[PDB]
Amino acid sequence: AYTTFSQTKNDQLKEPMFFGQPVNVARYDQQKYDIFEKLIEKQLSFFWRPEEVDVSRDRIDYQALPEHEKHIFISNLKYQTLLDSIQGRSPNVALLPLISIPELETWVETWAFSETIHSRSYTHIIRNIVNDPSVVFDDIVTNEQIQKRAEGISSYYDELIEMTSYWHLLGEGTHTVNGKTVTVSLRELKKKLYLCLMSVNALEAIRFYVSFACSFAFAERELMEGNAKIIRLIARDEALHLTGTQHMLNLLRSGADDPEMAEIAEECKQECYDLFVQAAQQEKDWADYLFRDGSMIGLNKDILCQYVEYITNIRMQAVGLDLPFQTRSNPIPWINTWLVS
Amino acid sequence: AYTTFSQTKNDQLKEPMFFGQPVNVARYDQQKYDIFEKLIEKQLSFFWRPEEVDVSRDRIDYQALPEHEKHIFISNLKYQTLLDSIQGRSPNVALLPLISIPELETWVETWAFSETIHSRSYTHIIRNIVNDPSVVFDDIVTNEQIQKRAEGISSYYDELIEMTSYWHLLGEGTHTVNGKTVTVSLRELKKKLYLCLMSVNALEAIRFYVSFACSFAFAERELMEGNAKIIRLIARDEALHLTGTQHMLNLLRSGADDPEMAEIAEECKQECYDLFVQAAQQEKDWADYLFRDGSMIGLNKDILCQYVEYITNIRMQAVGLDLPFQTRSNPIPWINTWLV
Ligand SMILES: [Hg+2]
Ligand SMILES: [Hg+2]
Ligand SMILES: [Hg+2]
Ligand SMILES: [Hg+2]
Ligand SMILES: [Hg+2]
Ligand SMILES: [Hg+2]
Ligand SMILES: [Hg+2]
Ligand SMILES: [Hg+2]
Ligand SMILES: [Hg+2]
Ligand SMILES: [Hg+2]
Ligand SMILES: [Hg+2]
Ligand SMILES: [Hg+2]
Ligand SMILES: [Hg+2]
Ligand SMILES: [Mn+2]
Ligand SMILES: [Mn+2]
Ligand SMILES: [Mn+2]
Ligand SMILES: [Mn+2]
Repeated sequence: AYTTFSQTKNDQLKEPMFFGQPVNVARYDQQKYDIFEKLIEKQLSFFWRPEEVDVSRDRIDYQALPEHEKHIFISNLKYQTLLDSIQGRSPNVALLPLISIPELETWVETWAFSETIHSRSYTHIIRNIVNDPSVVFDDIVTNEQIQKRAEGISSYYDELIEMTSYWHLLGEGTHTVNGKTVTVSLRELKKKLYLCLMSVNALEAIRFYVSFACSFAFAERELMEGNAKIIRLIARDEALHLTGTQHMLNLLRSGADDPEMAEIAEECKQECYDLFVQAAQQEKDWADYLFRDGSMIGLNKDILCQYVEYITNIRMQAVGLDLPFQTRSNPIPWINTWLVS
Repeated sequence: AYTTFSQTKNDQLKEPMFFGQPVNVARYDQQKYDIFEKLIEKQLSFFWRPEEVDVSRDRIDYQALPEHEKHIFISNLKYQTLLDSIQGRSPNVALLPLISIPELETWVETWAFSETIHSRSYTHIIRNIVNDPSVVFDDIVTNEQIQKRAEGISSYYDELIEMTSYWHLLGEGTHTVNGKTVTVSLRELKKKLYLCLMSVNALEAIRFYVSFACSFAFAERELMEGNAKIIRLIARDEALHLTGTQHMLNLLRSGADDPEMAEIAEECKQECYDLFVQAAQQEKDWADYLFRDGSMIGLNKDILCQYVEYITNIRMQAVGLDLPFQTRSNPIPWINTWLV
């Protein structure tokens, strides 16, 4: 029931962000929510090319690293690579079929495109630091600890996509498919979208930021500086991406965009809270493992657990959730040097 | 049965372009087909921002045009806006879910993104040459002649998306859905994808080029030069887009990718031919509306018809199809100045 060009003339300023009439004309002279047009403009202004960053000294730095620090560095880079592989395709496959205002549709396609640049930059780094990149890329898919740390991200997107297909094909109701009852509920689909957007917010606003702490701890020691320059550009984009999901989530919960969505958000406040705490716990578990063969220099599992708690509290407060952790000031203020946002 | 991160460690150099295992890791150190990596690199090198193009003199030029020339200019621009609105979202909703090699997945997302830039450029032109952009944008949706010229584009993509959802949800076989028998055939889905790609090839290689000729006819008169700079940048991107679809199609026909696709391309060759003939006739039919209020020196229905036949023959030959039209030299050689 989805269409690439809805033939009904509609007022795009009055449609909800999601589940309304599919967007027909792509226009940018007006918007329901100007934050999305501002984000498109900023992201276009930040366009960068990975190939332009010099990573020629990173190979020697990496080879000089102690084995446990090589492990920390490459494990962290593999996780960044996994997250951006998912983020280049997923916002497009999962959200585009559900968006009903043009500025949000183009923001999603712009956001997803920017993630493909991030994926291209990891290839540029990897190719310049190991003789055979396949060694690194082939360990991402079945790497035990990576799977563990990112567990559940692909499932939230996959479940939302499956439910969306059933809704577009069959519509609301109680259906049968090959002898089994299949219930399609718009309310349940709205809940799946909300929890998925909350997960994306945790992904870009907490999972990536923990990864930036690792990358920039090397930059502080003047090591892996090509990687550092790339991660700096990636973090500048991720700040926009987190800004977009925070606004989506706050507009949905306030009730100003879709009243039903506001009721749904309040109804799963406890679920949302526990999923954020679970994301935090997975990052802690990763840090504990990664810093087992030996803590790095300027970073260790305890400093990293503290940073995870610090940033989780900030991000949860930004979308109206209670704080799960003791409040403290930033345990690694030096990181602000690198987060030019 | 679609997944955003397939858990099987697979050799991406051995998957088919479409219908294999969904791509898991996005890597660019190797490619089954380097042409798509080259296309990503070239499109990225062409990155441009519409708003930076100076269109301040176009408002003066546009208001100075006789009424019928305003009609020709704006009718063409509304069609370009329709096509790019569809092309910004459609490759991502219709093709992305079926791609199984990383270089083609990223090419498709890069290509779709580049179309959103084209749409943004039309907003930049429109808001700067007319007082109420809404009248222009709303007319795109409701305009009977515009929709007539584009008929079949959205429908093809929509049918492909529907069939794809049934395949991902139910898998191959004959099913019972709410008491109706629903057949999901992967071979039929491959045919739908294949013909959708041929239709996209016609869209970027013919329909957009006829629109470029209309735009540039004003630039030849030394008017609407801001629009001309933008259309020049857009045409440079479209050349890459049609290169992409010609290569997808010709690789599928070669038998070097999925062998079933090579069988399909041969078996469905009359349908390929027919959809090009139909698109050409739609572009010709549009002339009656375009020139309803009068034509222009060097731009009228006859000239448009000749150009449609000329470019259609060129594009059909490029993907191995017989030529429907009498061969002719280019009726508007002045367009080469603008296309580079
Ligand atoms: Hg999501
Ligand atoms: Hg999600
Ligand atoms: Hg880390
Ligand atoms: Hg580190
Ligand atoms: Hg929730
Ligand atoms: Hg919530
Ligand atoms: Hg949550
Ligand atoms: Hg912690
Ligand atoms: Hg297509
Ligand atoms: Hg198509
Ligand atoms: Hg023309
Ligand atoms: Hg064919
Ligand atoms: Hg003709
Ligand atoms: Mn990213
Ligand atoms: Mn991101
Ligand atoms: Mn275009
Ligand atoms: Mn195009």
